[PDB]
Amino acid sequence: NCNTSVITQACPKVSFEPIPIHYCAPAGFAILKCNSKTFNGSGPCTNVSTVQ
Amino acid sequence: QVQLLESGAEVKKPGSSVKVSCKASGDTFIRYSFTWVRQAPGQGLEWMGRIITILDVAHYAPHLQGRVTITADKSTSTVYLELRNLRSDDTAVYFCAGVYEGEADEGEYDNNGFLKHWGQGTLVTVT
Amino acid sequence: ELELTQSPATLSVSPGERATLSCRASESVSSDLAWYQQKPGQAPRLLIYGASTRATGVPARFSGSGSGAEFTLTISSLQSEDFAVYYCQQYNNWPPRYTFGQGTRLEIKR
Ligand SMILES: *[C@@H]1O[C@H](CO)[C@@H](O[C@@H]2O[C@H](CO)[C@@H](O)[C@H](O)[C@H]2NC(C)=O)[C@H](O)[C@H]1NC(C)=O
Ligand SMILES: *[C@@H]1O[C@H](CO)[C@@H](O[C@@H]2O[C@H](CO)[C@@H](O)[C@H](O)[C@H]2NC(C)=O)[C@H](O)[C@H]1NC(C)=O
Repeated sequence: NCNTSVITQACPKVSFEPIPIHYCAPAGFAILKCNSKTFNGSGPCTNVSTVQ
Repeated sequence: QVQLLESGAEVKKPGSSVKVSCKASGDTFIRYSFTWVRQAPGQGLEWMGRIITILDVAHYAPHLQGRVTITADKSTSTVYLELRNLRSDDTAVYFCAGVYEGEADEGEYDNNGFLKHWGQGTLVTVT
Repeated sequence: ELELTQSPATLSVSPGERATLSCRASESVSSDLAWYQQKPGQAPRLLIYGASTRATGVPARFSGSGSGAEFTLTISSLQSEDFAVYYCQQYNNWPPRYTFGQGTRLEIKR
């Protein structure tokens, strides 16, 4: 038996425009990046760099 | 284009319950919303609630919800009102109304708060 | 919640008169107000919605306007045909706790 749960909420309108968000590793971690211009969805990269 | 056909009159002993209904005709039931009102017997009107048929969702007036259920069965194009724990205070003419919505089927529902299509009125009293 | 007050309980009119039926809201609304005609034994026909827009089938005699909490329905060249109890309805609510005024009757004096 499935019963839809229905919630009524206020309906304000808001300005809505995506802002770039960067992700950063926490202390103890680092992010490796693949720098190949021809990179596949998976597999090895020979040009690899480290970023925070 | 929307016809509303009300159910007949009824009388119930206080503490009991009544269920009344409206049949929609000439249009697609799921296409648009319906509401219920209570017309007091020689007094003004009370909004009772609203039912959305595209979403099976309903809202009620704040002093009625412990007693009122508004539902619908789209397969018979019928809107239903059920009241429990009745009092003589609830003697009134009850009825449906509808408002055409912008193609709810396509998800272009307006949620209009005013009503255009009105039923005849069904008197419910107590005994 | 919302409450609406009709200023006249009964408006003093005569045929050809300009009816002026005001309605005061307990709180502000912008366009989400409508007017209806309750004739004895009849359905409360919709006249005006959106504060000023007339519904299809409504005579040109019926018009109105308002903002905030102050709205008026007027009837140009009032006919005996228009002697309905007029109700003011306010719906700028979500959840939709919609409300009604007490109703104004028109009466021809004599
Ligand atoms: C790996 O990719 C980086 C990123 O494109 C290459 O280095 C860049 O070379 C351009 C050339 O003008 C510079 O402007 C960038 O600032 C360089 N970036 C960095 C992080 O140094 C890099 O040479 C590539 N390495 C290999 C082995 O191919
Ligand atoms: C893109 O992905 C495919 C699928 O893994 C890679 O193909 C493999 O490449 C390795 C490289 O030595 C081979 O040993 C595997 O046998 C390959 N798999 C298959 C199914 O043939 C492909 O090389 C990737 N491309 C790049 C540019 O890395």
